[PDB]
Amino acid sequence: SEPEHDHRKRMGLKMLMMMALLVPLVYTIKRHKWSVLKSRKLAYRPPK
Amino acid sequence: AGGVEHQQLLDLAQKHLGGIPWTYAEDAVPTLTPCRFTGSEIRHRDDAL
Repeated sequence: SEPEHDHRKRMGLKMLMMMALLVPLVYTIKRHKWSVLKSRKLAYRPPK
Repeated sequence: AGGVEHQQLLDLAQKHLGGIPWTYAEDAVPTLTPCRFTGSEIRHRDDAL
């Protein structure tokens, strides 16, 4: 009923490792691109 | 520079600038550093300009 069972488990193992590798990296890239907005200050300076 | 003769300027300088202290008071020495360069930015506005 499920001939592809083994290969599916194999790819599944590969994908978890793969995603386990990719997520921290891409999220870190997002933190990197967004850090300038996350850290930016702003102030208000009326002339008087 | 210009019409100045050097030795006149020097002999004259000895009579006035010679009163300047040379040995450091309190032996003070300035402490310069190879200071950092940030990559930041500032963005002031006033749109009416």
